[PDB]
Amino acid sequence: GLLSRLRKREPISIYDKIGGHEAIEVVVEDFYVRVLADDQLSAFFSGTNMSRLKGKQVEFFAAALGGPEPYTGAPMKQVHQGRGITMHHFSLVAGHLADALTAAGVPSETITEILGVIAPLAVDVTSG
Ligand code: HEC
Ligand SMILES: [C-]#N
Ligand SMILES: [K+]
Ligand SMILES: [Xe]
Ligand SMILES: [Xe]
Ligand SMILES: [Xe]
Ligand SMILES: [Xe]
Repeated sequence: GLLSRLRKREPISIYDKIGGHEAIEVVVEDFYVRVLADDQLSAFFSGTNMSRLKGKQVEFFAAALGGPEPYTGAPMKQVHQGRGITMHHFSLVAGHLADALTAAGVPSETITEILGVIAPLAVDVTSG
């Protein structure tokens, strides 16, 4: 709880400052409308239950951004290993994320802050 967290004098999480759970659901719908609309990335999600993924991804980003909700998915290295995902691909994905965040009116300093929280994860997402 935001209020309870501030009662304990803990610093505001990225999760809170952008609107917690529901802000993230909304971004994630847009995000995937943008990823699935992109011809360089579409194919990747050909054999995928998107509803299941969106659910899993709301959990991951929420978790990653400071939320109290649990990730109930597979590890990042494993799911992405062998899918031929390159940095070129990682970055385009990181683009739609940002556009989606921007479109949700999230300030750019905070978008840039989320990107720098996700970026490291590339090591686990790409091949090289
Ligand atoms: C364009 C390729 C691509 C990029 C870039 C990528 N992923 Fe994914 N990822 C996939 C695909 C495809 C799946 C679904 C595979 C399946 O259907 O089982 C997936 C699955 C996932 C899942 C759910 C895993 C599960 O347990 O089902 C999460 C969470 C996730 N990715 C997060 C991320 C995060 C966080 C990043 C960036 C830091 C990222 N992905 C970058 C292609 C990508
Ligand atoms: C991203 N899945
Ligand atoms: K895999
Ligand atoms: Xe997000
Ligand atoms: Xe996302
Ligand atoms: Xe992402
Ligand atoms: Xe980044």
